[PDB]
Amino acid sequence: FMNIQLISPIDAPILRQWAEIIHRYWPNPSQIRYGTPNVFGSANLFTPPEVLLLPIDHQPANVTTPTLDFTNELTNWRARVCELMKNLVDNQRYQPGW
Amino acid sequence: ANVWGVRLADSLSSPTIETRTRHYTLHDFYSDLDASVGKEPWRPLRNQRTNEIVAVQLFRPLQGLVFDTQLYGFPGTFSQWEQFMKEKLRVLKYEVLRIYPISTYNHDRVNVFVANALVGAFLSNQAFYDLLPLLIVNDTMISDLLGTGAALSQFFQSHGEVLEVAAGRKYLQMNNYSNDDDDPPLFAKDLSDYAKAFYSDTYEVLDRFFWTHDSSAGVLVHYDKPTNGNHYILGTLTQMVSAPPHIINATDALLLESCLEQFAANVRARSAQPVTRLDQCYHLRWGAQYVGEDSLTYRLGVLSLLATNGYQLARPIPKQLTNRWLSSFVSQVVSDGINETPLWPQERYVQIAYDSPSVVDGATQYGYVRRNQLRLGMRISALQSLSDTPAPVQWLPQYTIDQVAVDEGDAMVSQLTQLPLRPDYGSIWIGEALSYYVDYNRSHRVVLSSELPQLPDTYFDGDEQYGRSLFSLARKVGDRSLVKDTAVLKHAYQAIDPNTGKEYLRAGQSVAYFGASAGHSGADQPLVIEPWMQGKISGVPPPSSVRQFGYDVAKGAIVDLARPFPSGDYQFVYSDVDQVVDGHDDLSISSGLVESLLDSCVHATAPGGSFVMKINFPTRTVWHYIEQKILPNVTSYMLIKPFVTNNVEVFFVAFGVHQQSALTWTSGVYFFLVDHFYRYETLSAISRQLPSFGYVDDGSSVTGIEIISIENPGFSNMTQAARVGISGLCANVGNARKSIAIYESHGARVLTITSRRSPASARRKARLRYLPLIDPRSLEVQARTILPSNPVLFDNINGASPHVCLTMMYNFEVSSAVYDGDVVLDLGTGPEAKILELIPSTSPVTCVDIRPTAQPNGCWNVRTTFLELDYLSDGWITGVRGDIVTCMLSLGAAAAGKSMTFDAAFQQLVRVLTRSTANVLLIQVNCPTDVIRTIKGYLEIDQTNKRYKFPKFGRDEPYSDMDSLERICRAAWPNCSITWVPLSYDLRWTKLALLESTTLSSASVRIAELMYKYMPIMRIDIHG
Amino acid sequence: VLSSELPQLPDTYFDGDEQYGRSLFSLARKVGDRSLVKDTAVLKHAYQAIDPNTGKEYLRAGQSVAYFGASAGHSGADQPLVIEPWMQGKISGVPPPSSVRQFGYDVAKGAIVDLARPFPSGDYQFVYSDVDQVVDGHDDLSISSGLVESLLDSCVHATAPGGSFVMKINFPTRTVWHYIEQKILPNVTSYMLIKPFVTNNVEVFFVAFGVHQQSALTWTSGVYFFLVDHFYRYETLSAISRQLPSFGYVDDGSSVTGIEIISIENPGFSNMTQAARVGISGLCANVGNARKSIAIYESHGARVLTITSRRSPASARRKARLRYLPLIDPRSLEVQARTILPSNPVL
Amino acid sequence: TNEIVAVQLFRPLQGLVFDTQLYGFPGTFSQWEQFMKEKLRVLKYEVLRI
Ligand SMILES: C[S@@+](CC[C@H](N)C(=O)[O-])C[C@H]1O[C@@H](n2cnc3c(N)ncnc32)[C@H](O)[C@@H]1O
Ligand SMILES: C[S@@+](CC[C@H](N)C(=O)[O-])C[C@H]1O[C@@H](n2cnc3c(N)ncnc32)[C@H](O)[C@@H]1O
Ligand SMILES: C[S@@+](CC[C@H](N)C(=O)[O-])C[C@H]1O[C@@H](n2cnc3c(N)ncnc32)[C@H](O)[C@@H]1O
Repeated sequence: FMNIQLISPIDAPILRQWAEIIHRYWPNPSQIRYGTPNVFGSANLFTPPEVLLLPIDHQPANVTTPTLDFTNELTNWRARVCELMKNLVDNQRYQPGW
Repeated sequence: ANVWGVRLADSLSSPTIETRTRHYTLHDFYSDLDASVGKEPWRPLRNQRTNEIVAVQLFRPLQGLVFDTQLYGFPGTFSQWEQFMKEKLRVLKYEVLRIYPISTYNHDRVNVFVANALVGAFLSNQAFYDLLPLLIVNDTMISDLLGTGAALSQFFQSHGEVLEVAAGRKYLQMNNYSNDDDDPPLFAKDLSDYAKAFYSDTYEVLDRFFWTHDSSAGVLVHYDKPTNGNHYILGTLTQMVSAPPHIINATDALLLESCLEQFAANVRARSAQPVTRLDQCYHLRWGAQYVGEDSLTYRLGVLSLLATNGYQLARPIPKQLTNRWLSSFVSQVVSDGINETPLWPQERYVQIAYDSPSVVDGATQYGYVRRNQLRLGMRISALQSLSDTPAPVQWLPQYTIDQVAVDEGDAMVSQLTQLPLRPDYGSIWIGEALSYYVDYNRSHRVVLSSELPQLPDTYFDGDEQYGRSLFSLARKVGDRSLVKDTAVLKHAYQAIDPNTGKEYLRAGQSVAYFGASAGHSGADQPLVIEPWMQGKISGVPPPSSVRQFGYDVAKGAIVDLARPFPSGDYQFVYSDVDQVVDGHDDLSISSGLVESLLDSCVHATAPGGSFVMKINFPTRTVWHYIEQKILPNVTSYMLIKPFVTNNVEVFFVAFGVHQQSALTWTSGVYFFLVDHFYRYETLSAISRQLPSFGYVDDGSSVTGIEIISIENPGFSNMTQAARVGISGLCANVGNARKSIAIYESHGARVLTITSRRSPASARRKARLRYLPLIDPRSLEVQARTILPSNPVLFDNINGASPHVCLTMMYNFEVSSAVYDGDVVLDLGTGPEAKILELIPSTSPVTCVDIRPTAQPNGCWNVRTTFLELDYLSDGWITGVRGDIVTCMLSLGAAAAGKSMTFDAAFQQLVRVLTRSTANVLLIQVNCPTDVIRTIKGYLEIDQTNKRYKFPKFGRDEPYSDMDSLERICRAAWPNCSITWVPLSYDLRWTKLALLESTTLSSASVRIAELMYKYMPIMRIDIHG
Repeated sequence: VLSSELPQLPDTYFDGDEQYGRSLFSLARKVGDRSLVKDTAVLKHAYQAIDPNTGKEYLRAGQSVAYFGASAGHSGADQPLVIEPWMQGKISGVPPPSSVRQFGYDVAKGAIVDLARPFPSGDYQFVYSDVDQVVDGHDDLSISSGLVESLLDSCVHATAPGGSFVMKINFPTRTVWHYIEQKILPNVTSYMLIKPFVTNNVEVFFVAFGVHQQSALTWTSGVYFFLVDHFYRYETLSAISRQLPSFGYVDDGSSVTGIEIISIENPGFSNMTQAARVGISGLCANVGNARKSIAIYESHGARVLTITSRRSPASARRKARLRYLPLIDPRSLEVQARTILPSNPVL
Repeated sequence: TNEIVAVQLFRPLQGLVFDTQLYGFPGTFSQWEQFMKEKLRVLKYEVLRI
């Protein structure tokens, strides 16, 4: 898994491309910068003060009337998972009874 | 040298002239926004092994492609892709021209961030209309984006005098990109987000901003001439996967790509062409508390600092980068090894040394410090990469004054050999068969049959069969029987009869053939029959009809040729039947079978005709039987020898059968048989000392091949051990031809040296006392890639030249003349002394040529003396002590150089040799011995002006006769014993040419003998 | 003449501006193969020599020559490109030799040796050497001159007397002249030193004929005139090359020579205004009667014309001549109703 | 027919003791030897990294 060369595409193309999807499309960490250390100086340690850590990306919104669109890393992740599972179910040798 | 992979020492360079920047205006944006066929804002990248477009590098107007690839939905093929881009950018062009009139907005600068974000939003259909008022800039580029009020966080957002902006997509991936080993690396610049570049105006405000901001992955600065103003770049935590053995993250890939690009730029600096930027290195600024020592980010920071200072890589980089090359470079940089350079990566500022050639301090106000403390001892020059060769090239050594012990070099070469391998053998002897003939004369001598020699008794032994089978397996021919038959017929149709005057054999002959064999990879007959019938030999007339008999016919009949059989009477009959098949491996039954074949071939001859008989094993009983029975019934005869394979078999040809006469054997036939048997003995003694056909070599053989293979990292002065090993190989080789090859083997730059040993080399190794050492400079300069080949034992496939063969003849004469434990002296060796491989080990030498030598001074067991004082002159030979003087292939050269006659040159030589203390002497003289045939293409004489005119060498020399030479010798000494040594018909000189692993010839050794008869060597003993 | 009277290199030779001028001229001068053109020139001027002893000439056919300083890569065969046409007689001012062997650091069909101190080889009747003092010399005139002396020693001892040799000299200094006058000229029948001129540098060739005969030869006033002409030629052409812009420059207007364009628009048939006439006349006063080319084309929905020409120091002198800026007759541009497609500008 | 129907093996690949289904080689000789060259090059990079 750490070395993508050791998965051969002839034997394991599905596992190789799922590994590539994990290596490239997994969500990135970000920060939000809460608080103030002027009064009640920050108790953050091993991090700088006035910062939080978030395991997913965060851009802030620009409007106050929210609607639906399709541009963020979580919907991208769901799209890639559904894309690999449709590449898996389209193959007939893996489910010959269907 | 090196840090962890070798960098190019002894030089460092950097570009000098930097281009002045150009503001990007609206007319330039329109001209880039439409795509001309001459220039367009995308350049295609292509695969190396297939020449297929697999990636696209992007440029200035389309660089805001930060969204996911699914949001755009490009087609996968490059032509459809670029057509789609041209159409959609033309739509965007019409939109922006509908917004802004060109005639009033021609000469105002446009905003780069808004331009890139506008292209990226229009390609993604993400409400680009609120960017159009921000396209024309005012009061600076950055403050409009700071103090703007349009809310769009997909591209930029302000934090108060610090603008952040998501850069993305320097490269673009196509569908056919498949992470192949020749695909170009993209350095993680094809993802959605690899970094977040934070722009501002002052680095103090940037450093105050990064107090509360994290610095986990580490930030990167640029400090030379940034893209759109002074800024930092913070990479995210995404990975690069298109490099197989190890995975690196984003800022690692950015620093690696810019370090390799600066390593590219340091080589191509020519001090007159300008570059767009003096250094592209990043020099990480805050993350060094998180990435520490021996990590890859730290080591690439070290290499980034070295690239900024202006070092060069020891091995050349390609024009287009490949994943294998990138993998090999990073695998070289993560290894063991200390930082040998004094340059250490700092944190406060990027430092440059005192004598670094970079001039980046003058074109930059903030960032660089000329540190006067540390210095770099290497000189300033560019890189000079020599052009590689596919074939291995010859090397010659040059020696030094230092010296070590012999056993140390023997131990080092035993460490460095790859000697247990199987070399390709080659071929001992190439060409057509040599022909040795003798015929009966009435007036020579009558001799008895018991006086003629026979086979040696040690003939069927294991070593003798080994030598004959080795020579027969290594000697390369076409058809043995065809070459033998052409030789015997061309020497058979030369005979004339004493009764009439014409000849014996004529056209329309009605011949018979005995001993026919079918398989010859052609027709099912011997291959001489149809060309001899069609007259293609052109030294023969064609016969009338050919019938073939023997055990293995295909178009004849099978009989037993011993006792008779129903057939006709044939006017000529040729026999090829041997005494090996029917004879049961003993000389008595073999001789009786010879007698029976002679009886049948005499009774089947149709009298008034001729026959040819082959004899494998000529013994005394065979000679006695043929002398008693055949010779009184034969008019005349001849016995000849075609020489293709080393054996004692001869041919017997008799002419004019069934007439009563009196014929015996002659002294010329006796001389021919002695020469034949001694030739067999010498060549068998040579063939029993060679290794086998398909051997592997272990080092114990007296002749063979040996190699070493030691490695050399980049440009480096090689150590003591490598020099000792190569010099020990040179002392083991002894001035044969030496070929080298430099090539990368399994991730290591290594060179090999391939040459051969000889018994003459072992004699030279026995000559010397201390092992001398070579000058390694001629190998240290080499920066090529010399691809090797598989080793062979006999390298010369075209054969030896007749000058070389003549030289080996004179060398055998010298080595036969010189005894053991005797002082000698030579006239005219050259830069190397070949006579050191000729004289024995205990015999001291003092040679002289007009040219300075290359053999080393000192380190010998016995006395050797080298001096250069024009030996033909006078006043030097008084102190010189010697017993025999040798002048080989140099007296005529000195006579031609002085432009004087050969008699006067020889007289001056004998006048200066009268003062010496020698008593025996042999020198090479230019004298016609036989009548002149003026050899075409190798020695064309001048009869009038008496010159030689060698066409292969372009030289000519005077000569005179042996009468005049003997006259001056007897005028010099009254008691001198003049003699003329004959040539070697018995090939006794071939020892030095075969044991030193050289395929000789056939035609060139014929030409070498016929050249030796026109310039022999005389020997003078002044006493007796 | 004495050897001390002959000139040498200027001391301001390895400076930044001098290297800039030489690298600019070498990057801009367009050729085929440098070594091929140099070798054709030196052989055509070498086979014209006649000897004073006999009457024919020095060099003839069937010569058995040697080659020093061989390089492999020339985008052709793996040898210098003069060898096989000179062997086949394609030059047609030369006779062909008998055999050519090639030595040097970068051979492909020869052997690698160090040409400074001797080495095992034969004796060649002619020998042409290029070994240069840049690679092995460590960027100083003392070691360069000593390496010249060592190459002269090796090339004299490897000459097979009664023959000739050709030596190149990159850096002809007083020590080199003194050494060759003391050692080589008493052992040489006659000589010539020539110069093929392809790249702006001070390197010359030395050709000597008839080695290893005792005679008395010195330098002459004609050689002195040739050396003065050579060094002053280098000085003038370097002074010219140090005033040009660089190879791939962008132009900002501060350069004394270069190119400049303007691009003003003209809607249909119209008498152009005062400002366009002033601008085009100012460009004409800045150009100063060089060739001027125009192009009329629609650019982004606007009919526009460009004017492309070049400036010179003579143009700056003419701009310094005059007092008031005169104005052109715009009629020859007002009549034009074509569509003249432009091209990219060249210098 | 002069058709490649079998392959004789030598010293480095002689430990092929498992069943043929466990390996899954392609049937044609050219694709087979190309697959072997690629996968042995991967093994070469692994052992040289060790
Ligand atoms: C003479 S060589 C072949 C030479 C071959 N025909 C050529 O000239 O190219 C060997 C042949 O001699 C034949 N042979 C040997 N002893 C014989 C015998 N006693 N009678 C007849 N044929 C014999 C064998 O049948 C064998 O084919
Ligand atoms: C072709 S070689 C012969 C030596 C060697 N066997 C060879 O074949 O190279 C000619 C040699 O004769 C020497 N020689 C010619 N004339 C000479 C002279 N007058 N005094 C001393 N040596 C001379 C030269 O030094 C040269 O090495
Ligand atoms: C003489 S110049 C260039 C010659 C030019 N390439 C030609 O083909 O005529 C430099 C070349 O000489 C070669 N060379 C051989 N021996 C040399 C030496 N002792 N000193 C300097 N260069 C030497 C180097 O390998 C280098 O490629």
